[PDB]
Amino acid sequence: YPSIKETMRVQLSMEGSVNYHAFKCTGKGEGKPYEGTQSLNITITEGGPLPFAFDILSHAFIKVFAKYPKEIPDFFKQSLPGGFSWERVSTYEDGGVLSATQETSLQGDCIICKVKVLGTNFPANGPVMQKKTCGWEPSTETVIPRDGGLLLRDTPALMLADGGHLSCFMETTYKSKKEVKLPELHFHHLRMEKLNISDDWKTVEQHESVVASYSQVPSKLGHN
Amino acid sequence: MYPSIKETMRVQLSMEGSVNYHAFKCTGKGEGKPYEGTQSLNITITEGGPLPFAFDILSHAFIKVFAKYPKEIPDFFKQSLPGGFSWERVSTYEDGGVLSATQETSLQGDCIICKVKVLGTNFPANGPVMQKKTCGWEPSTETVIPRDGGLLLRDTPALMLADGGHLSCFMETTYKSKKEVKLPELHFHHLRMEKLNISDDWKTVEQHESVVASYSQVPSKLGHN
Amino acid sequence: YPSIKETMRVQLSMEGSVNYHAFKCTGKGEGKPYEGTQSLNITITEGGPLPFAFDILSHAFIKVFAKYPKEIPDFFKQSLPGGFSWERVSTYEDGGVLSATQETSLQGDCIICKVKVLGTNFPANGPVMQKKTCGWEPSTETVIPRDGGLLLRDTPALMLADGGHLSCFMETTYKSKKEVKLPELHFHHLRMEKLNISDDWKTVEQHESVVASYSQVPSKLGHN
Amino acid sequence: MYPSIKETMRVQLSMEGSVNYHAFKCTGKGEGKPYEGTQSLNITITEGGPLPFAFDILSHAFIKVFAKYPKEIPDFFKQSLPGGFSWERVSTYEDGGVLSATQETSLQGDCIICKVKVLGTNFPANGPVMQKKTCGWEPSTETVIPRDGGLLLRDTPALMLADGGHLSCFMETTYKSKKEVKLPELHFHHLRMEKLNISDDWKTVEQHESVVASYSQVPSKLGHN
Repeated sequence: YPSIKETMRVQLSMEGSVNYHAFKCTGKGEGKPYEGTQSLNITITEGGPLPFAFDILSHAFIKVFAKYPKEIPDFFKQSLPGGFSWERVSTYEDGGVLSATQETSLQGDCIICKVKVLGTNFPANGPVMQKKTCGWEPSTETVIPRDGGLLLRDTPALMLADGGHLSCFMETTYKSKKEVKLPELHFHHLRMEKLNISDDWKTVEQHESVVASYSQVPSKLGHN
Repeated sequence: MYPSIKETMRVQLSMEGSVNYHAFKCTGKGEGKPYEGTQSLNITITEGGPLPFAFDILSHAFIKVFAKYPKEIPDFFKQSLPGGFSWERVSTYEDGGVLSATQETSLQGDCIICKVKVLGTNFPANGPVMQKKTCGWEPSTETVIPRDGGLLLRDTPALMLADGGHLSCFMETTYKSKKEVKLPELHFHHLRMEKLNISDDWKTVEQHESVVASYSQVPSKLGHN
Repeated sequence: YPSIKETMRVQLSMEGSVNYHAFKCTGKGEGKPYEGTQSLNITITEGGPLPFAFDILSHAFIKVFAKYPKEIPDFFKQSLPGGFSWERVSTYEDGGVLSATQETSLQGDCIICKVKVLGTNFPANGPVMQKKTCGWEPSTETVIPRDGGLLLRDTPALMLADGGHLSCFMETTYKSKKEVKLPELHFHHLRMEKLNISDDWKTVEQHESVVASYSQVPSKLGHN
Repeated sequence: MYPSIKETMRVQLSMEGSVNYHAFKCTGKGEGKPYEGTQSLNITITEGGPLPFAFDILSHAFIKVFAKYPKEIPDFFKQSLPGGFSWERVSTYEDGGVLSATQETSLQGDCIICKVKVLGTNFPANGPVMQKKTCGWEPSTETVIPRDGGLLLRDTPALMLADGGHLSCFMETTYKSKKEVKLPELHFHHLRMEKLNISDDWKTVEQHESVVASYSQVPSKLGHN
């Protein structure tokens, strides 16, 4: 795809608040867009050590890094040169709601990301606010074409310190500055993991691998 | 090995309920391959005449015994079949509709008997469901989560519309076995449920389904499944 | 309104299931439709001891009994002779969902109610399934006119044994068999209370008072 | 009858945020009678030109200090003003849209200062909010619930539409006080919030609100409030 090299650089900035607590973050990283892998070194610049689980911000911290087959239009690689944006509502089973908005642009080999986050109504004595989470499980997101843009839906499961799971629903919208050849309905298979965390809980390395594809299960109706 | 579950198993199903003020009954006669993960069901609407709502909203309610499971992942449904198990579900549509369901699964001979109860409300009067503007479900992936000696299954299936778009719903399904069973770790079901035939008289519909259970095939840096 | 006396009788039948548990209930009672008051003696006829709190069934156990002012059309009293029906989704903050459908008809002075209920996804160790509820608080429901029928919305709070509250969102639809005159948007002010429970826990007396009204806070735009 | 709360108070407000990709900023100057439960706010959109979405979805975010409280019900908001308090809200619209908000309230002299932050997403691009076909909010009743040292307020307000119908949303708002405050028992807020004057350029909006707090009007047979 035009102006997308085998290895790309990432610059990220994030600001916002969760349950009365304001914070700011920055990200330095790289990855292989065609191989579908990426890494991000995240420093928390404002708001000290977070009083809530860092995990609830992980989804917000670039679908450019996604392995796409020849047969399926890659919305994200097409949209990058002209720029694109995404917005998300993440609704947790115990009451928490995390809203996010993001702008993505390209300057040379640098993918610059600007994120705004707003979270409210997280149970004060729940796993998120008490920092009793242990990273997300792998998941698969449904990519739905909707009027010029995309709508992505997922039900990711967050691992808990007690050995259980906290689930949330995700609804993500995508809008491109330029007009792009839309894909048919398909899936993203994700695995997002925290590799390293600094002692003071300020610096955290996050990795992600993404494979895009149609369903693996055969059709009786000749459908994808 | 599962002694009572053969290569081919037969299905006897009964459904009763109502959607948007309209009561109905359905019966199902089917067969499947539990280890291949394939099944077929011949559905006849016995009461409530021709349905005033899209049949597609009943399809998920019409048996996870027919799922291809790998050796390394415990099969809850095959383990639970002899003793009997039940499932319950809330399906929440993006435009207001909510469909509730409860089901009991038991085994008599090689016949898997299913008793389903359905209750749907608040579907918009001029929406695609109540105007029958739906064109079957897309394939989907369901997340299988162990909880409290049972299972919690979560999905975001997409329903194809006559206009060429999609109507999405959220599904949350609970599972309870009568006997204590060995619970699997978190994993996935990859599904494709298709109507092979819809009779012209609105009385009969053949429905097929293939299911594959698996962990994520995307590599882990933490050595996680 | 025709065929509606000062005092009317009630006959009710309920069937359904909550969290895998099938049950049946019957109701015998009376009330004053214009005074907006009613009493119902509920006997649990099938399903032995209920494993869930009886409180979650209380809303499903007759809007005919509502004190209506002259300036607001009474949908329920208009619809009663010809018959009307209602359907409801009650979504609890901790995951439980109770679905209901009901038919209302008149035979003489006897209001006949046929209810079916389907409840799922209630947390196994939550206050509902552990029966740690203590009746509902009073509430106020918003009556919204919508295409020949009604949509009613409420956010009722259920009192808990611990002293806190468990809240749910209610969305109730109404359809009349004969076309009636729809009101403008207004409110119901409700108080539904259990007055008595039998020693064998099979019989419970439930009382309800309802007052319909526009908002009592003054308008600057001359709006109701 | 409350410390630091005069019969008339002034309001200084700042708002910044975004709805459906569109960023904006707003300032507000106003006044009201706290004990009478009435207030007015003169709002100017300083950044983001004329909003491409309905102004109505911001109205709730634009001060519960202005609420008529009876003697027997503890006034959380008047108690919490001198030390300062904060609130946060999720507003979920029936057609998909979600508006998240956070706010900080403090007092300097007779000036109630408000810092608001808004984030709205997933509103239907062709829905009444994004196409600006709303006609102000109906009056409503909010449920005040005491919950762990603070408050939980729940509401289902109805937004009037241009076609003559309604668009409803669910409101869940939390309140946290800086200082420890005497909590009330469960009760209700009866609100009416109206736009009085709007400029032709859609930059300046005058908003008025009246609030009456009370227990339920309906008699009890159990002797409860």
